[PDB]
Amino acid sequence: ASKVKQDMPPPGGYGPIDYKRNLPRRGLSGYSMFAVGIGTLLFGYWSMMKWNRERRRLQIEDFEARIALMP
Amino acid sequence: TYKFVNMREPSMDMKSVTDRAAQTLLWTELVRGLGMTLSYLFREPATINYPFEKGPLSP
Ligand SMILES: CCCCCCCC/C=C\CCCCCCCC(=O)O[C@H](COC(=O)CCCCCCC/C=C/CCCCCCCC)COP(=O)(O)OCCN
Repeated sequence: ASKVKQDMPPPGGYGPIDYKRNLPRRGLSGYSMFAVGIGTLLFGYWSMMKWNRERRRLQIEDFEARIALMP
Repeated sequence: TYKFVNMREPSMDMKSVTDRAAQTLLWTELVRGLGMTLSYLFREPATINYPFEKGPLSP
């Protein structure tokens, strides 16, 4: 009466299975990376230029006050 | 049929050499591995709460 019933794949088979290596390239050129590094270095250099000159002026002002108080 | 696993030849043009030098100096693949680990932290763990939860079995 009852037909055979055992573990079999479904009709038409299973869905395709991926096996190829998948290592995508994120994407950024070495020239671009070096340019970003140089640009951030230059920006830091300029900002610290300005801040260090201001610090020199502040130190000179403190020295002026000390000179005034010295006698 | 057979495949080659390590039979690639790196390009010797200026752009490729600069790319490899940028990789050497800025540690790009190390950052890629760090990113893989960081992403893998933010996913749910596979640990079950034994003995309150039990591993699957079969008849
Ligand atoms: C216009 C004026 C500008 C003046 C010029 C300035 C330009 C600067 C350009 C170059 C700067 C790059 C220097 C940075 C250090 C590079 C050193 C280096 O590349 O050494 C590596 C080695 O580097 C390493 O392997 C270190 C890896 C150690 C593991 C650490 C993981 C790295 C990721 C952690 C995050 C780093 C965070 C950095 C910021 C910290 C902030 C406190 C070479 O080794 P190999 O590739 O094996 O080749 C040698 C055989 N010939």
